[PDB]
Amino acid sequence: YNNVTLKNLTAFQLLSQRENICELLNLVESTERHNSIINPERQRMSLEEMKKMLDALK
Amino acid sequence: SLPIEDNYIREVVSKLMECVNDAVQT
Amino acid sequence: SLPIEDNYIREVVGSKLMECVNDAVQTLLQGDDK
Amino acid sequence: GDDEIENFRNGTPDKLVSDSLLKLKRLRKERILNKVLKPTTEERELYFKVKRILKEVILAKKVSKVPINNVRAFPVLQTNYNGSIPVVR
Amino acid sequence: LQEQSELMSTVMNNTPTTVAALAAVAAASETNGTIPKPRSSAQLEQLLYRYRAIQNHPKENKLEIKAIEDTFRNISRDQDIYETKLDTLRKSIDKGFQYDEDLLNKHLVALQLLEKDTDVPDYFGDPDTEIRISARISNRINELERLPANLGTYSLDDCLEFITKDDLSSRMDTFKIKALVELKSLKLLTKQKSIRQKLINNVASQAHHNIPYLRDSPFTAAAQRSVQIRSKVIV
Repeated sequence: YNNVTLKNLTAFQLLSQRENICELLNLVESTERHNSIINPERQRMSLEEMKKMLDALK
Repeated sequence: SLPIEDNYIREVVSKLMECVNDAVQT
Repeated sequence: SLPIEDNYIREVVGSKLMECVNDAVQTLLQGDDK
Repeated sequence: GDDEIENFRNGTPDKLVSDSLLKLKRLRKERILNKVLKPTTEERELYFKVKRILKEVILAKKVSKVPINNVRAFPVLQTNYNGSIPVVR
Repeated sequence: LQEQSELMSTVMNNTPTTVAALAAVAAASETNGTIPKPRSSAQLEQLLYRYRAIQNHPKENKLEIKAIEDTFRNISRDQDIYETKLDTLRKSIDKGFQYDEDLLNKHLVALQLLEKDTDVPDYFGDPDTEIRISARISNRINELERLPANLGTYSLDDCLEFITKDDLSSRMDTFKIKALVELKSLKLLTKQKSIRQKLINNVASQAHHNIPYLRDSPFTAAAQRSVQIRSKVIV
């Protein structure tokens, strides 16, 4: 798995190219890959860390 | 129990609408 | 091209979604209105 | 003997034949997948029991075709003989 | 120790009264593990007939006569039972069924293929399963290599040729050629395997200069272009 092949590159490009067309028709959900990376409680926890760094640096 | 000819043994022997309903809208 | 052991092989050992998507896209590339 | 064909002759004759040939095919798969060569005493006994039934309808019903397909040959032994010119050493 | 073959050996050696298998408990019962109810149509029954017909002369040295006669009683009883059941079975037939033709076809073809050990289609790696294939081919080789060499046909079309006492008909060898094409094709198997290896490992070994849709892809052309880069000359 350390190396890549022509089959691996072609499969990766075909998979990533069919995932992009299925968002126009909305026949795939992809809410998990969205919200596991947004994660708004993690976002406000990080903003609280930035606010605490503003408090500690002033 | 008589054998038969070889050339007689060789002689006897919802995914549609899921795109259309999304192609009519958008 | 001789089947020699083909009979013993047959003795011992007895998609649509993206094609519809491609038809949908080929219909999207006909009229400007979509 | 028969022991079952009397009971099943009162109705249709043909269901037991297919239900026995499927058992022959399954037992033949189970003999291929076991490295055994001689057939068992359970399907040999079950073989003739098939061949009896297909006989009796031909004895009784006289079905309208009973098709004929033969290779129109059969193997026979033929005479052999040595050559008559003697050997040279 | 195959007593049902020992009787055959004593019959085919033409000396069965001179030994008579030494019927005591030590010899006639050591091979039996009554007698085991012979399997063949008549090939193991005519031997019992001749064995009783030879053992009518001593009549007291052989104690095993009674179990053989009990099996004769069993055979006669089973035969009488079958004759009564065949008398009733021909009386138990319905007056009208009209058996279908295109299923009689399938039952005849299926029975014929299941007689002579060939695979029947339905219409109703891993060296475990590599040896189970390579042990069915040795079956067919050591079954074809026991046919007699003086094998010949007699078709139903020699009547149009009027063969005399010595005329040498021209369709006598339509089975012995066919019984050598199989026997020599099942020995030239690991020669066509070695030719198929040299075929596939020289057609698939290029795979990017003959096939058009592979030598026109971006990545294959880029790899073949990038392997040909000559090294940079310093100064």
